[PDB]
Amino acid sequence: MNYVIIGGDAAGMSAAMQIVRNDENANVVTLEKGEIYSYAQCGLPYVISGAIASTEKLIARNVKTFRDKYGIDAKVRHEVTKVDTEKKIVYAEHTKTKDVFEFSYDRLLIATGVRPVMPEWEGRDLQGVHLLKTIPDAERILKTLETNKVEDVTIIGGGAIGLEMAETFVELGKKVRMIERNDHIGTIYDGDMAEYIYKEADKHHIEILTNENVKAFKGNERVEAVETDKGTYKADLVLVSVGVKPNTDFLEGTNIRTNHKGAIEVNAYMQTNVQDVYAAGDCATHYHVIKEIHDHIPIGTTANKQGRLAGLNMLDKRRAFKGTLGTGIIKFMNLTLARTGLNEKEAKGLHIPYKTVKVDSTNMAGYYPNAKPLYLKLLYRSDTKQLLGGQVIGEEGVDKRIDVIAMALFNKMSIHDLEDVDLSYAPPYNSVWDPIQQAARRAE
Amino acid sequence: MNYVIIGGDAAGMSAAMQIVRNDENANVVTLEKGEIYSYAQCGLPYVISGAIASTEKLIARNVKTFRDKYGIDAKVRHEVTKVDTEKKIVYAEHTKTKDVFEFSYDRLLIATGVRPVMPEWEGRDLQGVHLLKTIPDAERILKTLETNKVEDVTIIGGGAIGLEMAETFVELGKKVRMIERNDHIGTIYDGDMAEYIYKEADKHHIEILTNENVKAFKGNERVEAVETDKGTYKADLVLVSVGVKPNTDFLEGTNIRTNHKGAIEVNAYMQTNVQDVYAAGDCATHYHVIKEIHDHIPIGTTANKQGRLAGLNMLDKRRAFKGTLGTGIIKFMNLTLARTGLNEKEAKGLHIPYKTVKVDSTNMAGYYPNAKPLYLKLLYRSDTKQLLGGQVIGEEGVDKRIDVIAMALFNKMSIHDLEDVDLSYAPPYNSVWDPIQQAARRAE
Ligand SMILES: Cc1cc2nc3c(=O)[nH]c(=O)nc-3n(C[C@H](O)[C@H](O)[C@H](O)COP(=O)(O)OP(=O)(O)OC[C@H]3O[C@@H](n4cnc5c(N)ncnc54)[C@H](O)[C@@H]3O)c2cc1C
Ligand SMILES: Cc1cc2nc3c(=O)[nH]c(=O)nc-3n(C[C@H](O)[C@H](O)[C@H](O)COP(=O)(O)OP(=O)(O)OC[C@H]3O[C@@H](n4cnc5c(N)ncnc54)[C@H](O)[C@@H]3O)c2cc1C
Ligand SMILES: CC(C)(COP(=O)(O)OP(=O)(O)OC[C@H]1O[C@@H](n2cnc3c(N)ncnc32)[C@H](O)[C@@H]1OP(=O)(O)O)[C@@H](O)C(=O)NCCC(=O)NCCS
Ligand SMILES: CC(C)(COP(=O)(O)OP(=O)(O)OC[C@H]1O[C@@H](n2cnc3c(N)ncnc32)[C@H](O)[C@@H]1OP(=O)(O)O)[C@@H](O)C(=O)NCCC(=O)NCCS
Ligand SMILES: NC(=O)c1ccc[n+]([C@@H]2O[C@H](COP(=O)([O-])OP(=O)(O)OC[C@H]3O[C@@H](n4cnc5c(N)ncnc54)[C@H](O)[C@@H]3O)[C@@H](O)[C@H]2O)c1
Ligand SMILES: NC(=O)c1ccc[n+]([C@@H]2O[C@H](COP(=O)([O-])OP(=O)(O)OC[C@H]3O[C@@H](n4cnc5c(N)ncnc54)[C@H](O)[C@@H]3O)[C@@H](O)[C@H]2O)c1
Repeated sequence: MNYVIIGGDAAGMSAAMQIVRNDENANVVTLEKGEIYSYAQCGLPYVISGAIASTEKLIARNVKTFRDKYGIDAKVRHEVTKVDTEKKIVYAEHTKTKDVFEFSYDRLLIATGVRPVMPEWEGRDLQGVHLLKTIPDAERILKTLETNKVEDVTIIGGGAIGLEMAETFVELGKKVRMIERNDHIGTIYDGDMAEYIYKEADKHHIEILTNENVKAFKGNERVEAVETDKGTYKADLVLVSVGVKPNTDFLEGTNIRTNHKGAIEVNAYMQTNVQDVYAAGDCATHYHVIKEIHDHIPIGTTANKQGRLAGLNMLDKRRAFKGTLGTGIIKFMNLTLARTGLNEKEAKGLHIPYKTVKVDSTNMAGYYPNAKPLYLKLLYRSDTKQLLGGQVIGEEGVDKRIDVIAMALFNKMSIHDLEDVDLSYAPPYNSVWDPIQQAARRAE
Repeated sequence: MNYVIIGGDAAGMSAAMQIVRNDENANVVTLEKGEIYSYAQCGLPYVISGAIASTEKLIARNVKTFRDKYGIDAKVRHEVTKVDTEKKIVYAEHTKTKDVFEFSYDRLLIATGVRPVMPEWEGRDLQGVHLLKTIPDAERILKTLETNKVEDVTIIGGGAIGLEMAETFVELGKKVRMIERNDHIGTIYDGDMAEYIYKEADKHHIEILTNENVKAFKGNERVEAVETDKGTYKADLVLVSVGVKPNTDFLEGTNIRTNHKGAIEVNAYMQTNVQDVYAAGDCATHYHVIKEIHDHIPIGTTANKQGRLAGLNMLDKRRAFKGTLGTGIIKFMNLTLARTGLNEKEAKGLHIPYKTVKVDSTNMAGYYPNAKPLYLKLLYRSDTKQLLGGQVIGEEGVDKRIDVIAMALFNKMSIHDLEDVDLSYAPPYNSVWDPIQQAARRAE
C-alpha cells in the first residue's frame, strides 16, 4: 500500500512505474529536491554545445504525466533531511518555505543519485566556476557563455564529464585547457590506450596538464585565472569535473550500511540491511559480474536497471540484479572511447592472473573506402582464458565492439569462444573476421 | 605429411595456413581450377560500382606468397574431375592443355564452394547476360558496361546478390528492374520486415516484379529484352542472381554423403563419412546452433571458420565446429538489412513454439540530432523464452544490434536476460535502454 521513493529521476521513477503498473492499490509518493523529474543528464553537454535546442528536450516524462496519468503523488522541491526507519517515517523540508513534512511508508526506496564534488579551493564560489549535474547547472553555464566574453576555458578533471565538455567548449570555439591530478586523462583506460586520447586532444589544440594540482581560483567578482602547483593560467570559465559523491548524507543515524564512499549497500534484491528499505541507482552499490564484489560505477543504464528491479522487488516480484560490467562509452571529438570489464589496474588490484592482446586494425574490410583504424585491447585470465575486459578506441564501429565484448563478459565466455560466434560481415560493416576474433586468435 | 586441398579460396586456404603453421614437415598441395587464390568475393559489387579501384584490391594473398613464403604447392588451372578414395588419389585436369595429373594424399579436404545457378532459359548465352561469382565474372560485367551502351538493367532474383547489385547499377546511373519468383524480395525476411525493403527500392525507382517467372532472354548477338509469364521488357544487361549449387559434381561415384542440395555432410570435426576426407566452406553442410540440424547457409565468415577448423582437425588438433546462426547482413541503398537465427518460416517448419516482438525505435537517444528509425524484430520460444532469432532494419546501428543478438543466440540466452546486460550507452550511440532490451521487455 504505502510506497515512498526519494529522488525523482532514472532509478526512482523506473521503480515508480513498476509499482504503479503492478499494483493498483499502491499509494506512491515520490519526493524530489529539485523542480524537474525524469530528465536526461546525458544530453547536458550537447545542449551546451547547441547541438540540442534546449534543456526542455531532455525531459523524458514530466511531473503532470506522473500525477495525472499514473496517479503518483509526485512532490517537487521536497528535500528529505531525515528517515526514521523504526517508525517508518520520512521527513522532508520544503526547499522554499523550509516547512517540514512527513511521509509514512510500508516500503522505502532511496534513489538520490550522486552530486558533483567541489574541493575546498579558494575562489570556488566565484562566478563562472561551474559543476555540471542538473538542468539548472547547464543553464548557469549557458548564462556565463551568454552574458560574458568567454575565450579561455579551463576544465579540472580529465574523466567522463571533462572529456565530453572539452569537446563542447572546443565546438563553441574556445581555447580549452584540461588539468588532471593523475598521470593521464581517461584514467579508466590503460596507459597504452590513454595515449590515443592524448593524441586526439592535442590534435584539436586542447592543452592537457597532467600531474598538476589546482590550489586556487583567482579573480574579483568572476574567475579570471586558475592557480596550480605549476602555474597560473587565464580562465574566463572553469568547469570542475573531478568526480561525484553519493547523496546519502541525510541517512547518518539510520543503521543503513554504506561502503567507504557513502554508497548504500544493496543485496541481490535492492534491499539494504534495514527491513523494508531499498536503494537503487548512483546512490547504491553495484555488484560487479567480473570482480564479484559490490563496486560503485554510477551510470544511467545501471540506474534504470536497478530502479526497475527495486520497484519489482518492493512488490515482492522477486528478481535478482545480475550486476554491472563497468561498461562506459564516450564521444571525444573524432574518437569514440569504449571500455568494459576489467582494465589492468583492476585486474592487478584483485590479484587475478591475466594476459592482454592488442590489435591495431580496421572497423571494416581493409580494401573498402573510408575503412578507419580500430584499436582494440582485451584482457583474459592466464589460466582459464575467461574474458575479463576490453577497451576499444577509434572513429567508428567502437560501440558495436564494446557491446559484443560486454555480451561475452556477461556470459563468462572464454576468449577463444569468440572465434566461434557467427558475427555479421559485409564489407561496409566488418572484416570477414571481426577485430575481436582476430584478437582472440592472438591470445594464448 | 601429404595434404591435398581442392579449392584455393576462403575455406581451402584457411586450412592450408593451419597445416603449414602447425606442421613444418607437411607437403601441401592445393588445387585451384581458376587462376586467382584468396580473393574477396564480397568486394565484387563494390568494384563494379567503381567504389573500389580494381579487382586487384580484392586479393588477400598471392599464389607467389603461398608458394615462396609458406612453401605450399599451389596449383592454378587444375580442375579436379574425380577422386579415388580407396587409392587415395586426386585426379586433376589442366583447364587449358587438358592434361591429367594425379595427386596422392594422406588427407584430403574438399573446399570447392558453390557456383551460381543459370536455369535453362532460352538466351542464357547472349552477350550481356551475366552471373556474379568470380573476379573474371566481375570483369565481364565491366566489359559489357565499357563497350555497350547500357541504360536498362534487369536483375533476376531478389536475394543477396540481386539486392547489392541493384544498388551498384543504380549508383552507375542505370534504370534497374528486379524480377522475383516468390511473393517478396528478401525472402529470408518475414513479410512484415520485407516491406521496408520494397519501400527503399521503390524510393530509388527500382521496379520490383513479384510472383513473376522468366521465360526467356531475347536478342541478337547481345541481350536486348527479358521475357516472363507477365510481359517483355527492355534490358541491355541482365544479371542472373537466383541462388547457388555446391561444386560437388565430381564426387559422384565416391561414397561421400551429401545432403539434398549436394552439400557434403560433415561431423563436428569437418570429417565426411569417408576416411581421411574432410570438407569445409560453401560445399559442406553447416550445423545450425538453433535448428540443431545440419543446414546449408553458404557464407564467407562460416567458410573461413570451417576452413581453419578443417586444417586443425586434419592435423589431429581436435576442435569442434560450434555451428552457424544463419547470420546475414546486407547494405541496400540507404538501408542496412540484418538477420540471424530463425525467421518465422524456419520456426514453423521446425515446429518450435514461438512468439514475436517488434519495436519501431531509433538507433540512438530520440532527442539527439539525426537519430534515425530502427526496426527490430525478435523471435523467442513461447515456453522457455529462449531467444530464437532476430531481424534488424534501418540506416544506422543495425550491424551492432544483429551482432548482439548473435551473441545472445550463441549463448542460448533467454530473451529477458538481455534486459540485464550492461550494454553501452551514450547519446550518439544508443538509448539508455537499447532497442533489443526494449523489445525483450515487451515479450511474454
Ligand atoms: C553531464 C553528464 C553526462 C552523462 N552521460 C551519461 C551517458 O552518456 N550515459 C550514461 O549511461 N550515463 C550518463 N550520465 C549519468 C546518468 O545520468 C546517471 O547515472 C543517472 O542519472 C543516475 O540516475 P539516479 O536516479 O541514480 O540519480 P539522478 O539521476 O542523479 O537522480 C537523483 C535525484 O534525487 C534527488 N535527490 C537527491 N537528494 C535528495 C534528497 N535528500 N531528497 C529528495 N531528493 C533528492 C536529486 O534532486 C536527483 O534528481 C551522465 C551524467 C552527467 C552529469
Ligand atoms: C558478390 C558476392 C558477395 C558476397 N558477399 C559476402 C559478404 O559480404 N559477407 C560474407 O560473409 N560472404 C559474402 N559472400 C560469400 C563468400 O564470398 C563465400 O561464402 C566464400 O567465398 C566461400 O568460401 P569457400 O572457400 O567455401 O568457396 P569459394 O570462395 O567459392 O572458393 C572455392 C574455390 O574452389 C574452386 N573449385 C571449384 N570446383 C573445383 C574443382 N572441381 N577443382 C578445383 N577447384 C575447384 C573454385 O575455383 C573456387 O575458387 C559473397 C559472395 C558473392 C558472390
Ligand atoms: C587470407 C587467408 C589465407 C587468411 O589466413 P589466416 O590463417 O586466417 O590468417 P593469417 O594466415 O594471416 O594468420 C592468422 C594467424 O596468425 C596469427 N597472427 C596474425 N597476425 C599476427 C601478429 N601481428 N602477431 C602475432 N600473431 C599474428 C593469428 O593469431 C592467427 O593464428 P591462428 O590461425 O592460429 O588462430 C584466408 O582468409 C583466405 O584465403 N581468404 C580468402 C579471402 C576471404 O576471406 N574471402 C571470403 C570473403 S566473404
Ligand atoms: C522515463 C522513465 C519513467 C521510463 O520508465 P519505464 O518503466 O522504463 O518506461 P515506461 O514507463 O514507458 O514503461 C515500459 C514498460 O511498458 C511496456 N511497453 C512500452 N511500450 C509498450 C507498447 N507500445 N505496448 C505494450 N507495452 C509497452 C514495456 O514492455 C515495459 O514493460 P516492463 O516495465 O514491464 O518491462 C524512466 O526511464 C526515467 O524516469 N528516466 C529518467 C531519464 C533517464 O533515463 N535518465 C538517465 C539517462 S543517462
Ligand atoms: N558517457 C558517460 O559514460 C558519462 C559522461 C559524463 C558523465 N558521466 C557520469 O558522471 C560521473 C562523474 O563524472 P566526472 O567526470 O565528474 O567523474 P570521473 O570519475 O569521470 O572524472 C574524475 C576525474 O577527475 C580527476 N580528479 C580528481 N581530483 C582531481 C583534482 N583535484 N584535480 C584534477 N583532477 C582531479 C580524476 O583523476 C578523474 O580523472 C561518472 O561517474 C558518470 O557516472 C558519464
Ligand atoms: N552480404 C551477404 O550476405 C551476401 C551478399 C551477396 C552474396 N552472398 C552469397 O551468395 C549466395 C547466393 O546469392 P544469390 O543472391 O545468388 O542467392 P540468394 O538465395 O541470396 O537469392 C536467390 C533469389 O533468387 C530467387 N529466385 C530463384 N529462382 C528464381 C527464378 N527462377 N526467377 C526469379 N527469381 C528466382 C529466390 O527466390 C531468391 O530470392 C548467398 O547464399 C550468399 O552465400 C552473400
